[PDB]
Amino acid sequence: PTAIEHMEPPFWWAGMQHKGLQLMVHGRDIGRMEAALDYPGVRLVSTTRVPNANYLFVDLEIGPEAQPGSFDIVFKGDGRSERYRYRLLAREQGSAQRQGFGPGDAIYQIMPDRFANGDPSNDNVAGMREQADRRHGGGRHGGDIRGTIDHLDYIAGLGFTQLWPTPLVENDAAAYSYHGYAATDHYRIDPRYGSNEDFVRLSTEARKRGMGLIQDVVLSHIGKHHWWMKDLPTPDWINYGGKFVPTQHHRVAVQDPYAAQADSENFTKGWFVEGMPDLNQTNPLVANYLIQNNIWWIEYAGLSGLRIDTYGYSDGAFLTEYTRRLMAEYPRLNMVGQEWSTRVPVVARWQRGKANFDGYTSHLPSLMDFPLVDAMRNALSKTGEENGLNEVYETLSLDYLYPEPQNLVLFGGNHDMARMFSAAGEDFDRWRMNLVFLMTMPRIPQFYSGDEILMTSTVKGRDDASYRRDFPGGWAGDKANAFSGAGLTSQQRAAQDLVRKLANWRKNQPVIHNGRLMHFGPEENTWVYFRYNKDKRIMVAMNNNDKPMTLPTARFQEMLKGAPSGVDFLSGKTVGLGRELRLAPKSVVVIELPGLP
Amino acid sequence: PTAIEHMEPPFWWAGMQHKGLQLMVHGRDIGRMEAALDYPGVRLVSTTRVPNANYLFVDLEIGPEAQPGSFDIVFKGDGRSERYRYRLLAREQGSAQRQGFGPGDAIYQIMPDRFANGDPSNDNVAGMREQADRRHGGGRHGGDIRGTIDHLDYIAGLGFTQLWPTPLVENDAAAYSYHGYAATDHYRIDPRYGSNEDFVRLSTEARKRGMGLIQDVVLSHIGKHHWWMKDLPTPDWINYGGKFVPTQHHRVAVQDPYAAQADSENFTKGWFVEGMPDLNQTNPLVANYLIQNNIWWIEYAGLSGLRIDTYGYSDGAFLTEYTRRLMAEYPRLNMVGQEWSTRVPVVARWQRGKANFDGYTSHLPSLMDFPLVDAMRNALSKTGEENGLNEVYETLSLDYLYPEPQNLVLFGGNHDMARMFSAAGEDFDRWRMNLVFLMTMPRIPQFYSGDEILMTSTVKGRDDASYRRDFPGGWAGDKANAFSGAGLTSQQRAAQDLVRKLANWRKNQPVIHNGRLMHFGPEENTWVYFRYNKDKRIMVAMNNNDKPMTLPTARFQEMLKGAPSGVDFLSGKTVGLGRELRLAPKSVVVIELPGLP
Ligand SMILES: [Ca+2]
Ligand SMILES: [Ca+2]
Ligand SMILES: [Ca+2]
Ligand SMILES: [Ca+2]
Repeated sequence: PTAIEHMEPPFWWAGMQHKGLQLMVHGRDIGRMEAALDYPGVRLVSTTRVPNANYLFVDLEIGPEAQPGSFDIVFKGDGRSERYRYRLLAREQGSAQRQGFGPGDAIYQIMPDRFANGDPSNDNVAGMREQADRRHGGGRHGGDIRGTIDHLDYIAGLGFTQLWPTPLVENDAAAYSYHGYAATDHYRIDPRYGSNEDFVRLSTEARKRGMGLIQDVVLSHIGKHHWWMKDLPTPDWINYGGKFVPTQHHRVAVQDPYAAQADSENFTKGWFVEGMPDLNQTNPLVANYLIQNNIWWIEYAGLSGLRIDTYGYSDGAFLTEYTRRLMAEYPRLNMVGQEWSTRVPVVARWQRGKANFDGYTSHLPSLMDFPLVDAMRNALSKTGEENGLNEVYETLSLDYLYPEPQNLVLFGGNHDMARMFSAAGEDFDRWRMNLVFLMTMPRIPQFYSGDEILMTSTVKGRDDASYRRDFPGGWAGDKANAFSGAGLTSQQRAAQDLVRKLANWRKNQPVIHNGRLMHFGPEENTWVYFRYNKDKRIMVAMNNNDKPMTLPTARFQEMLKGAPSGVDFLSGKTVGLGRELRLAPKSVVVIELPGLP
Repeated sequence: PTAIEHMEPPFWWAGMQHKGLQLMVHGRDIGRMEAALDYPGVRLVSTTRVPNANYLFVDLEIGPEAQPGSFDIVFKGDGRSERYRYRLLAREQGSAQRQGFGPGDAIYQIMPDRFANGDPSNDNVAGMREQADRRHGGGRHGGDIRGTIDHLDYIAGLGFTQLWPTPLVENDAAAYSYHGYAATDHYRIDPRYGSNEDFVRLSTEARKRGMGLIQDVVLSHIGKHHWWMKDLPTPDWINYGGKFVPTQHHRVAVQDPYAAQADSENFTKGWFVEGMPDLNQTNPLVANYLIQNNIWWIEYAGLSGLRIDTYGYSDGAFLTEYTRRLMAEYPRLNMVGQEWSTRVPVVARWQRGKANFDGYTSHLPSLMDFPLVDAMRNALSKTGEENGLNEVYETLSLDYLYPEPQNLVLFGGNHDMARMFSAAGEDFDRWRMNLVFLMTMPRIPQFYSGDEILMTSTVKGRDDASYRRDFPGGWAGDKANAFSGAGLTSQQRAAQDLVRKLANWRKNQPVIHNGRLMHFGPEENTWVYFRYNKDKRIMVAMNNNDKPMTLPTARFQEMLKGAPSGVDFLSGKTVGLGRELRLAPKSVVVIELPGLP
């Protein structure tokens, strides 16, 4: 390592909400040196050095009077002298008040590596450990930022207003580096995807197309080949030193009156696998670093928000301060925490403004609605079940447990679970119900790339590789091409047509975004619900039986209010609502009606 | 009908908390008459008459100065005169402050008709519609109060301190009258069971044995052959006049932000079946009647509490006032509402002191813990599941949702679900885990009669008849006799021995009653939890695998705190707790340890 190998964060901005900034400087005996600076607006508060001489922490106070510009930080000591030019940048017009992703938005999820290979010459990069292999389910397939940029029109054309790629941060692992969740450098886009400047261009080109960028961020852990592991800043930088202490995933322990400390500590401090070292956020140096890094990425790349991986696995108090600091900087931003639980109360604990039994406060605006996805997936897979949708209905009834239930992210699927189409039992009619549900519910809708052309996977066992297959048309010489429509089967085309039809339609429905919901108890696996304000009503009625069903419309008259008939958006045909509602086998109708008197 | 066919309630008491009393008088043109009385302490507030001339409602105010004694109520009008002697009774010493059933208690549930036939001569009673048939699963088998009294020693000897029989109120139906849930006379014990005086004697003889009496009460509905149905007091006395409007059981509609009025009304006003007319508690006359009737039974029979059938199906506001009035009269009483939901939030809504989103208040101290029973039953039935107990653990973690979670009633089973032993897959070792769980959890334990000798039933479909088979030894000439132990198989005896061993032991464990609980996340379908105060610790460890398991005791050291070994209460053998815990295949240990420093 040189005298300054790492300066983190590499640059900052003038006029941030939180005036403070702790620089993590890394370099040969840099911690044996005094620091000084001469710049108007900036004051050097203090320096903190640790037993490891190769690190120095420098505390700056950047006042409101401080102007955009650069200055040298001079390090004296050890009979040596060092200069480092530190840059304070000017913020973009309306940076702090930026519009986060909301109920109006629709999210398209991609795995950058598995989406599109716009540049084959960055499939392998000299120095990087893992060699690219498209034939291996866990290998690097070659997808990159160039590829994603090339087809932003496909995404915007589908009707989506947000792009959430899985992490693009450097994952210099020997094995399974494609997934992005084992960071080895927090401030560098993996060169296999492109440069840092390429990531900014992704955000700006998407912005032109009328799309925001949502970064997948990991706070809880890193990769075993992170440059920290060969030169640990502090002995307590990662949890459980050198001996492998795996977590046993007891998530309720942080919100359980009967919880043992052993379970609680095991959950927040335990490693996922031997290759993912768990960060210690109770160390204030680690906490500050993570907060600053994520803010850095938002400001630098013009992100509309974040998805926070493995949310609850980070220190609860850290998460409190983390979500506070980030929402202090961007008060209208949105961040969606991944809390993998099909239980509503377990998820609800983490949302902004939730009154908890233990007095836990949070500023996390959004969470992944795993309960509602799981209930609907169960309802469609369960053949013999007489009234499977009851599970969806009852789960929705629990929304009072969330402080903001209509701000949660609902999804057709993701990279971590069975393909949407396969989860429906490879049934187009059921898949349609799932799609309509997703697009009409009082939630932020998220869609996984490939589900629009009915991609398949295994439904049981662990087979993460099968959920993450290459997007047809992403690679040069692809048989099937989902971008142009070449090589697709009639069913795949119709599925793509429908996703496009429905999502673009959803963009022009403020009644789906901000309006109210009235649902009815499912009866004989049939379900009827309404989106409504004074401007519009949307009746969604679905029949989850392979026999035709007729529902008396007298039951729904507090919503119908005399309306004689309504035009289905899907089929186009007018459906009779006067006396009885005739529903076709395994069918769904989206009926639009005038505003309620 | 005579000039006064019914005077309800038939008598009252001096010195009640609520001073008011509305008499429902029934008789030939009784409603065409003025009422008057001359008694010191009692004032006639007003009379209310309805379009049906055969009924009069008389409002009395019984002041604190009023003495025990009788007086004539004189009815003038129609050119007629009538006398009725009304009795005000003296209350028992400490009647209002009576001790309800609590965590210390243990409940034995019987179906009076299916328990013991102490008197064959009341199997049929002249006048009553349904003839007794012991051979028919839905027939009257002949069980009675005499039979229950005869074997109160068996029940107290088992270790139980409470007796909850299903309703004994007159059910004069043509079909399925044995179950008791279709009342035809609210103020009369069904003559097939005995007289009203016989029911009091049941309570007093049990009290001598150190047992309380818990009455199963139905508030929501009656039987189609209730004497009301042939002479309805008001047109709105029952819901939905003459046309059959069945309920579709959408219980969440009374606690759902997205609920339609149609679902909410359907739940509270819909009939169960064509033969069970739904009472309208929004009629103040019905509300008053039900409240007074249940209070009457408590005071009259010296009940330690109630189990409220089909709880949520009654009007929410009525239930508020109902639970208020009853708890005003008996502040230390306990009442356990049946809210059939495996979901914690749905059940929790009804408990006393629960802060609800809609501002719903309740005074119901207890509810049936269907979530925790269902989670544990799932955990034992699920063979292939790697870690099935996780469901029990996670459900327990949700107790913060209840205002008083440790006051809920947990049960091995009941008359409405598959036999406890059959639910365990006819596995004695699993049944044992279920039993220990029931007896050691921070709950009020309830046990279903027959489960102590491993009675069997079908596990799927509807077969209520199979859950309610005759108790062996209850009838003269029974092959098997569970009271004396004659004809029982080795397994049945050992099961009975264990229930007796454990329940009597539970009586002397205040640490199980009032103490704290610390559980640990189940790992590989093994589970470890602790009951603890400063006096005692109870380690319960169970292994739900047919292979032996070893658990490092270092994990549980915040509870163990150095303890080198402990004596299992079940086997008697000392189990090593120093380094590792050796658990036998499908085994459970109950280890008692000194108080925590
Ligand atoms: Ca590439
Ligand atoms: Ca962690
Ligand atoms: Ca009898
Ligand atoms: Ca009712």
